[PDB]
Amino acid sequence: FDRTAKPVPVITSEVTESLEDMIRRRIQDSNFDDLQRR
Amino acid sequence: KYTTFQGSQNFRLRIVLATLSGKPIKIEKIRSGDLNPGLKDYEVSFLRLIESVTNGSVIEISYTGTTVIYRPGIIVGGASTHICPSSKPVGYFVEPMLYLAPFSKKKFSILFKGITASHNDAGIEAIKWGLMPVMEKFGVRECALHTLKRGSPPLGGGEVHLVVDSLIAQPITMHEIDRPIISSITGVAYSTRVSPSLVNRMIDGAKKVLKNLQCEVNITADVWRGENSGKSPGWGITLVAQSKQKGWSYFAEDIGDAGSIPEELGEKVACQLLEEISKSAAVGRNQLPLAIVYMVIGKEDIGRLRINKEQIDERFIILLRDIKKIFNTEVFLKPVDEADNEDMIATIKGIGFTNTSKKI
Amino acid sequence: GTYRKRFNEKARSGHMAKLKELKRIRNKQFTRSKVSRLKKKRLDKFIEHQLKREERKTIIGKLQDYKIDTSLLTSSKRLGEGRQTKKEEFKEALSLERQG
Amino acid sequence: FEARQRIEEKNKESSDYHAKMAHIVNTIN
Amino acid sequence: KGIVLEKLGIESKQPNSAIRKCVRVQLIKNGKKVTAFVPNDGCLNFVDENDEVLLAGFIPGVRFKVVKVSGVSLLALWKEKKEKPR
Amino acid sequence: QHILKNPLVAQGIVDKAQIRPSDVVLEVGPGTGNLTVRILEQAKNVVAVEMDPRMAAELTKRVRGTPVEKKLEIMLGDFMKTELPYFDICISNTPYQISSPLVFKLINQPRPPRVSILMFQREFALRLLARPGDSLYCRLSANVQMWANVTHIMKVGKNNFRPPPQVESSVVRLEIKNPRPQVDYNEWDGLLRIVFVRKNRTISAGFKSTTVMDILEKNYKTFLAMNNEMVDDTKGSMHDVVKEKIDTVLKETDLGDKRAGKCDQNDFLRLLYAFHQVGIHFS
Amino acid sequence: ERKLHVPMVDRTPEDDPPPFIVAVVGPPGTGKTTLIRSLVRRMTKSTLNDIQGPITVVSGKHRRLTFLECPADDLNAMIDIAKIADLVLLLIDGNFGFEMETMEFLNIAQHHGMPRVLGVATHLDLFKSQSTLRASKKRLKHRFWTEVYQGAKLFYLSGVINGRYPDREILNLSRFISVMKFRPLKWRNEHPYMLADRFTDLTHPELIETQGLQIDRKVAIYGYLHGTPLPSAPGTRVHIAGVGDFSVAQIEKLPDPCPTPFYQQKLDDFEREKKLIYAPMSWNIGKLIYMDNISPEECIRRWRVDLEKFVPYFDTFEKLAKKWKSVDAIKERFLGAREMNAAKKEKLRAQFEIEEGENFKEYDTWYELQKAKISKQLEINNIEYQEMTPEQRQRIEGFKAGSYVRIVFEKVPMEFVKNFNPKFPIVMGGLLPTEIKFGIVKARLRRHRWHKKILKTNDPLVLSLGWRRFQTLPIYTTTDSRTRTRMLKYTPEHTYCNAAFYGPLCSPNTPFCGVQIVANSDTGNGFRIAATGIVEEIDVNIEIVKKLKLVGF
RNA sequence: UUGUAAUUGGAAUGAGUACAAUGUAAAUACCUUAACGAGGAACAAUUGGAGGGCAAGUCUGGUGCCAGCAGCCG
RNA sequence: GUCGACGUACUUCAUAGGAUCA
Ligand SMILES: Nc1nc2c(ncn2[C@@H]2O[C@H](COP(=O)(O)OP(=O)(O)OP(=O)(O)O)[C@@H](O)[C@H]2O)c(=O)[nH]1
Ligand SMILES: [Mg+2]
Ligand SMILES: [Mg+2]
Repeated sequence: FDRTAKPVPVITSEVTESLEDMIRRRIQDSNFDDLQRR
Repeated sequence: KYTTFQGSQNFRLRIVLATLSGKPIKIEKIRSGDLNPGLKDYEVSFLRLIESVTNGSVIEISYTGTTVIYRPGIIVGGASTHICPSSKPVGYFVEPMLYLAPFSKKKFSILFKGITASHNDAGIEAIKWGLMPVMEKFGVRECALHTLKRGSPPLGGGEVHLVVDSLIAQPITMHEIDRPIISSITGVAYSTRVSPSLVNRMIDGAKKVLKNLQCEVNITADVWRGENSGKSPGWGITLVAQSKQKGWSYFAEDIGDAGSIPEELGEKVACQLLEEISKSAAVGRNQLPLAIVYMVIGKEDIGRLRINKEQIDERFIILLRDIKKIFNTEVFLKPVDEADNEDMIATIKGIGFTNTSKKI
Repeated sequence: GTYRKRFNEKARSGHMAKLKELKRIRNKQFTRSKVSRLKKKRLDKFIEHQLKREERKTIIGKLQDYKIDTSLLTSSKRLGEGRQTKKEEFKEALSLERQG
Repeated sequence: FEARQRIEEKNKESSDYHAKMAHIVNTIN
Repeated sequence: KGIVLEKLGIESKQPNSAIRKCVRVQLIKNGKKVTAFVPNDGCLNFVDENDEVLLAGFIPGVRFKVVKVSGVSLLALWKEKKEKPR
Repeated sequence: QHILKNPLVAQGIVDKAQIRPSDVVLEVGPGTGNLTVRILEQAKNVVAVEMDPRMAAELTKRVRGTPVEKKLEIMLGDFMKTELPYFDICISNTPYQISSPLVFKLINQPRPPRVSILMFQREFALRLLARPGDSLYCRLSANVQMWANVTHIMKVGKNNFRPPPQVESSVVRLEIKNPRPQVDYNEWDGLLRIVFVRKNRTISAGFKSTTVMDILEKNYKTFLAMNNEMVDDTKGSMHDVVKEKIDTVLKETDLGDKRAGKCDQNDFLRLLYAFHQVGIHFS
Repeated sequence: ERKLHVPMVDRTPEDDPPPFIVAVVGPPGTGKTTLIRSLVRRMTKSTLNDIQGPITVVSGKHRRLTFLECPADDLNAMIDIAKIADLVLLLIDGNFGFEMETMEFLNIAQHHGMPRVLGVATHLDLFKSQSTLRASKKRLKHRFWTEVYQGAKLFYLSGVINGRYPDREILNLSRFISVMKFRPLKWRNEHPYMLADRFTDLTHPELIETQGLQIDRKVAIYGYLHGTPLPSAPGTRVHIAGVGDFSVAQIEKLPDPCPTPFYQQKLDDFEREKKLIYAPMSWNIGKLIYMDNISPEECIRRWRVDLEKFVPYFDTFEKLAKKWKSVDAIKERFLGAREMNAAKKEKLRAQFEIEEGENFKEYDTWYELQKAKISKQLEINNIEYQEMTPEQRQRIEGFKAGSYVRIVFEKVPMEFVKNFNPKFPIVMGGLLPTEIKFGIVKARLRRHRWHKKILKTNDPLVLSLGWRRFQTLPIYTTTDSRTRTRMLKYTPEHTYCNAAFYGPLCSPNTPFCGVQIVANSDTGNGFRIAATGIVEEIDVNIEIVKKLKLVGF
């Protein structure tokens, strides 16, 4: 049977691993896209 | 009903030849008298590999494991991953896949994991610079063996990706009735989890033996370190003598054990390379079985290959008998007209084999 | 039309003979495959190159027979200058004194 | 679970087809 | 004359597309490979790999159209007035 | 600055480099990194020399979080000034201003690369590729051909570069010769310099210059000094003997009346050997 | 341009080719038999009162013909003659005109590889007006041209006198056959086949009585081989059309029973150095390698371990090191890298040939280049076969075409021996490995244009793949814009549709035809060729799917 | 007062068949002509081009119900 | 050898201007 909409994503261990590796990579070089005072 | 064989001798060849021919076979009395009878762990793994790349095949292993019934199906190929047991290296499993890959419905894309070198089986370089070059001569235009990670014994940990993009109806008819002229000597001296000095010393040793020759010598130094270097220290050398005129290559390989002098290994492989050349006419002994099998499965024409008498050994005779048992083909040998050497021409009529699995 | 290619020249050899004779009389005033030609050209070039290589090897050997260092010799880069400063004169004097 | 597998599966089929169309059209012209 | 190597647009999803009507043909006279049109996908069924095809002048870049296959006119086949001899 | 945008030529350059999977590649003038990513795809590891820190940072950002990230290494500095690591292949799209030094540096590396794919402007590449007797045959051609072999890969036009430059470009292959031929670089270059001041004149006329006579006489005196033979050192002591020596060698070699632009490698080697025989050392 | 074609290989032997099979096919009562008798008389000057089964006759100095009268009322025969006949003499009743059987055979021949076709119109003496006779000839000829080709030769026979046709036309027909040449067809040049000339049961009658007639029999079949050479070793799988698949128990060659005059002259020529009709139904290492009794180690020592160990056996390192202290004895293999100048030049010329000879080493057209490569390989085959001895040659290539052979089959059904009619031909065909396998066949199929009714899914259909005829249940499908394989209820009226069925596998590109009715009782008046197609793929499984809709409110 | 007829009435005729005669060296054919020869006049004119419309059908894309491709397949 | 020059055969980029109306 065809599906009409995207399924709700599941947070499996691999997804969490990839996300935390992403965060560690970003923070290693201090690559933060944060608001800067004008 | 079944063509019956005896013993574990030529286990891979008999299974492969059955698959190409489509003829069901039975292999019985496999290590009956041994304390541990039946198939080894790696033998079963090879059968698992055969099942992955084919569809419709039926394999029965007897309760005691000393008899195998193999009813081959069509070769289909595809993408798959195979874990090679530590008992055998990847080369043990890659070598038979070369025979079946070019005649498959879909491209072979197999990732072999395990030990990447051994003292008795084909190394990574032996396939890359020693066997696929023979395949290219037979019409397999594009084929590659990528070395993602090296794994030396005993812990291994290596990874190699076999891709055979060429799909062909059958090998081209071979016509090689001369002794190729060797133009240059190349080679690869690799090491893992060790200092670079070993690879340099191995290259030093090989250069000492080969210096008197009259062709250029250039041996690559491929020192692997880090995450891709595997789990155990290891180092080996592969020397290839290349004949650029017709694209023929003769190779000798070996690896070093702990405590062995790197220079001695380099000298030994260099000496072995010269021994292979003196014994070879058109192809080396280790490349000979692949050449003969490909000739057998060519178009229904007479292919000629020059072979030195030194190549006609016990291994050659048993190979021909297995081919005759499965294919009913007979290799006709005639002496060459020349007198300087005692070479002979092996004339093989192809069986008219064709790759019917491929879709049009 | 006189000397055009014929379908079977061998079958009319005598005819061909006449043509040759005619040419020899007509063009007497002047006389008084791709692969094959290219192969001859490359063979000639190859033999010439190999002879040049052997000559070069012999000359380089004889050069090793006659070899020295080049630190003290004045480079030919000085050909354009034609006049030297007192710094250069002092440097030359010091170098010559070191030579003795 | 099956819904996620189908969408992931259909994604690869579409991506390969679009890439495999692109190669063919490039060759012809 | 030419030899049909492969039908490039056999797999294209949109029916009767311009791509679907192209066939990759090898010119027998010189061996150069060229692309040729077929009148419609219905005719594309008749054309298969390794038949001799007679090409004539006509997706830009395709300058040839098939007029005969195996010595029989495609229009004759398309109109169900002849059978392709094999 | 001029930046290439044609992908076909970049693919061709990387392919014709013929990078073995066990090759370490020196990539000069990284720029954005269109070549660098592909070189990383098929190389053991890449060492890059970048002058602009901003461009190096952008390249690092591009390669971050990719399987080839550990392979890349970036050196910051001026390529000529830096002391470089061992590399098997050179692939450069560096600014043409350092074209000539680069080449010779590659020639004089302790272990020269087996192959290099270099882009130059059309005139410079043609002068590199020039053969004896050609119009553009020059000192560069003779010197490089003695130390290497240069072949033409492709012609890169103006339209490929944005903004368009005023000069057309070409990719050539440089293959340093191993083993290095055994001739002193200084003496080879000195002879060529003396003879190539005007390449379409007679070589004798090349040696007629008074400053050339002065240099050769000083060299002769120094040579006599090194051999422990006593030499007067006056300005015009040895002018007449050196003139006679030059005349005799030029006559016997039969090269006095041959234009430098029409003389090949062996002719200059013969002249060098003759001058060494009679006792004149150039550099 | 019209000279250019697809390069192919012709497997006809260079020496002693087999006779050409001439099938006289036509509706009942058209004059097939009287044609054969008239033709045979012209070439051999003797009249055959009765003809049954194949008849081999000498037609020239070095040419022979095998005449076979196809049973007019059988469709199964018409299929298998069509797969082997080199020439087809198509009989048409001029007064009546075309009939369905004539059209049915042509369509079978067109789909299975069109052979040479000669139209022969008879009964023209029945016409009463010369004008209407010419009109019928013109209409008959043009209709015939559409099927076969434009300008096809069509012979006209007026009346039968003494059971023979007029002499003049038979002379014209006889010459036309003589100068004829035959195309290379893909199927016939890839498989070995043979039309049985005579049939013999070798079963010992004692076994017939002790066990009874029901016992399976051993049979010997004699005839000329055609197509590719048949392997000499027994155990080859062959399919006898209308019987089943058997294995060659024994095979052995016999003297040619109808030698051509050129062959007898040549044979008698050898005798110096030291019949026109045949209608029966009417220590050398090479040897040591193939002595299995002698162990391989025993063999090696007489004229002077396993492939698991890829690395070849080598001598000890110290012994090798001493052996290779000097590089001599292999200097020949490696490149070299006032009178002596010539010696240098000869060396350099040799070096040049090795380095660049391959690059440099013409035919006008690419077609001629391919035909050059094919002809060169056939030349190399002939040279080698001449070199090997006759016993060795038969061992290597097998029994080449033209050989008169005896083939013995075991476990043959008794019904074949009992219900044996010499009129029906017995066609044996070799089978390639793929023919043995059974599985799902994916094909492109379309309803035949002249067939009245469309075909239905899971509706029995008699398919003719290769040498074999069999009934299956196909499922007609569609691509759904190359997304899924959707079951169709019926074939499209006027276009192709993918079809899947279970049966013996065969190589792709193999054309086939399908029929629904083969019995004469159910023939009726409509066209019996129901489907045509080409097999696209062979597989063990298929994923046909059908639309199922759920209905609610 | 326009269009459509597997509606309908009885008159005309040759394509074809054919006594015959003419034709021709003998024939075929033409020109003549007894007797047959018409409603689907099935005694069944062709070759190209343009434009539609239809579905509980199929594919692709997305500022919802739409658009494109197309549709012998429901 | 993705070599140079020439010969031959093709591809491609440069089209809008005036007047009225909103
Ligand atoms: N008048 C006339 N009779 C013919 C002609 N050809 C055949 N016949 C007759 O047709 C009858 C059958 O001839 P056959 O030779 O038996 O034809 P067939 O092919 O053998 O027929 P079957 O064996 O029954 O299948 C014979 O009586 C012949 O005289 C012809 O041109 N004219
Ligand atoms: Mg009959
Ligand atoms: Mg008329």
